[PDB]
Amino acid sequence: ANAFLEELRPGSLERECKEEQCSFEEAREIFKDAERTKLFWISYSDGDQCASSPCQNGGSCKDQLQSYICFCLPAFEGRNCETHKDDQLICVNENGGCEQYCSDHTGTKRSCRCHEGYSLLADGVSCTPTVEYPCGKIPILE
Amino acid sequence: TVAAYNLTWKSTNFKTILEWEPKPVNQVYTVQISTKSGDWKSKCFYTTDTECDLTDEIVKDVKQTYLARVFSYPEPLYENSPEFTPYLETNLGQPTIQSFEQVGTKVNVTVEDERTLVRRNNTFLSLRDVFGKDLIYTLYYWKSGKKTAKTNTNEFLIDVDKGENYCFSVQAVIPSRTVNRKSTDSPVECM
Amino acid sequence: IVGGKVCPKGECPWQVLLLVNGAQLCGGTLINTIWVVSAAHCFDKIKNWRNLIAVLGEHDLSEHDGDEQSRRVAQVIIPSTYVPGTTNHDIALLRLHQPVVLTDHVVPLCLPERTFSERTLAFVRFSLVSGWGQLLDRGATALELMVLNVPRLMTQDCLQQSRKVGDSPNITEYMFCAGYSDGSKDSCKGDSGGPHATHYRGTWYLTGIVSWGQGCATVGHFGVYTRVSQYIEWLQKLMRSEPRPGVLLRAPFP
Ligand SMILES: CCS(=O)(=O)N[C@H](Cc1c[nH]c2ccccc12)C(=O)N[C@@H](CCC(N)=O)C(=O)NCc1ccc(C(=N)N)cc1
Ligand SMILES: *[C@@H]1O[C@H](CO)[C@@H](O)[C@H](O)[C@H]1O
Ligand SMILES: *[C@@H]1O[C@@H](C)[C@@H](O)[C@@H](O)[C@@H]1O
Ligand SMILES: [Ca+2]
Ligand SMILES: [Ca+2]
Ligand SMILES: [Ca+2]
Ligand SMILES: [Ca+2]
Ligand SMILES: [Ca+2]
Ligand SMILES: [Ca+2]
Ligand SMILES: [Ca+2]
Ligand SMILES: [Ca+2]
Ligand SMILES: [Ca+2]
Repeated sequence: ANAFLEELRPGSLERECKEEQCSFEEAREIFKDAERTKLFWISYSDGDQCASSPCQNGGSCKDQLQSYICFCLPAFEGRNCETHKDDQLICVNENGGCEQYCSDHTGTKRSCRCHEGYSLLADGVSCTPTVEYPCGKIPILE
Repeated sequence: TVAAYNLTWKSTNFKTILEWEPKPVNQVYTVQISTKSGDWKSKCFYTTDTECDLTDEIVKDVKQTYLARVFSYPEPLYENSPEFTPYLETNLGQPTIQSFEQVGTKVNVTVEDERTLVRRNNTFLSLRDVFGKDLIYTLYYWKSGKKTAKTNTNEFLIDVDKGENYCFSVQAVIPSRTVNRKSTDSPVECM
Repeated sequence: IVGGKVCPKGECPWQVLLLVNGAQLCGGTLINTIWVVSAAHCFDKIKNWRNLIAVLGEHDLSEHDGDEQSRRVAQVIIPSTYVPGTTNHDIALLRLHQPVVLTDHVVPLCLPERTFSERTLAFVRFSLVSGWGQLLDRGATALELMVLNVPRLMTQDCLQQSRKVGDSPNITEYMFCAGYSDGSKDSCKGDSGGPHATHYRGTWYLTGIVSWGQGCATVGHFGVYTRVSQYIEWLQKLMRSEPRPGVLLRAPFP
């Protein structure tokens, strides 16, 4: 920034761009060279895209040139960590964790089922055989 | 419905997002990703967005080659994406000079070993942890005349004229790479 | 099977051997003690409908052991929409005259529910195909039951990744491709009717039937299998129906 007469003093990166915001011209007077000034200005004037605090659910924002990167907590994902990994318990998603059959239920939670010759265990997801020779199982390997 | 098109990978330091067109109108999407010999896994179920974060999936093995496809809903219409090999294609993020101390006629320039999205034992691995020897850093400095240096670590030890002041800038680089071999230049720092 | 390996005796317990007049005819799949799923085209030229035999617990066609069980096929049900000599709706449900005994070497493959199959099983990359079919296109059949692990493809990819031919049959919604296009691995003619079995979380399911393709293991082409998910309702309703007078029965589809 420029104040009364300060421009009489030689350029200073610290006093002009660090302790204050310096325009391109002020930066140019410090670095002189064209390429040098440009190499400096690209980052100096890019602006911290993490200022908006875009990373949701306790994620961490890492600033980049004209963009950011969100590192999310284990239970989260998505560009801005907006996706709840725990809110994906639907049948199309890995068969809903069900060992055999999956049935969706709007408003509640999906339920699991089993093929004839099997019964749903107490965990509500696994199936165990209720006959000596259930379908789909290979005896000499069981 | 219309099949998605222009499927593109946007990945930096392994944060990997699949984008496509067009802005959905009366149609939703569901994405599937996999390795050539693995099962298809669905992601971003019935989203109206034209993007899908696949980071958690690709960091499981950044050296595998992945293929994704976008289904369109009003077998369903879909479009395959370009293959994506994280290790060979994820852009190197902009570096950050962590510091530099002068010791007589020499200066030690240290480069911050930034973290990536690759998890490991409840932590985030650094660019070094992931690329190991494949990663080097290049320095582009000048006596405040161009000068450059290279290191296989995260630090540069160079000579300097007593009294004079220097400015520094670094880049992350994976020499073996063919595409996205270099990161953008870091912010400029001067002593 | 071209490019596969022997299925260790007992590890393909639902595989069925179909014979006509004591001659090898086709493969098939047991889905319960009384019903067998096979391919409709396996019956295009049958004349002696009373001489159809289904053998379970088979393995080595050159040695007899106690795991073998033979049953007369009392009924062959085919969709009214299937046309002999063609490829669509290539499926058949066979009722055995007497139920087979379930043992360590004779077990049924699971017929899954429709949505489970379409939504989950259809996306399991690999599945097993087996039979005593030709080891090479136009070659001799196998003495020991062979098995092959093949990758499945969505039809759009099959078409795009295949060599367009003059008058090849269309790949309908009642079909799906699986295998390799480099000419190394595939099922073959004598394997027809055999199962395309999918392993999912500890259990094997019936997802396909060896149906057709351009020759066997032909460069630029994949094997085509009947998409069983489309016939789940059709099959279940028929398994609850009363036996008919004659052997051959054409039932409406849907
Ligand atoms: C090319 C003649 S062919 O090789 O016999 N293919 C025809 C289809 C067929 C007929 N015309 C065509 C033109 C271009 C490509 C395919 C075909 C074909 O496959 N016809 C059916 C019988 C049709 C009937 N109802 O009688 C047949 O041979 N099925 C047995 C079979 C099983 C597995 C595979 C395999 N996995 N590989 C191949 C064949
Ligand atoms: C924070 O700033 C970035 C700049 O790109 C913007 O994209 C986010 O939406 C905002 O939260
Ligand atoms: C940044 O990373 C995220 C995942 C959380 O661990 C935050 O606490 C941290 O600041
Ligand atoms: Ca000033
Ligand atoms: Ca000034
Ligand atoms: Ca100035
Ligand atoms: Ca100061
Ligand atoms: Ca000031
Ligand atoms: Ca000026
Ligand atoms: Ca000025
Ligand atoms: Ca920035
Ligand atoms: Ca035998």
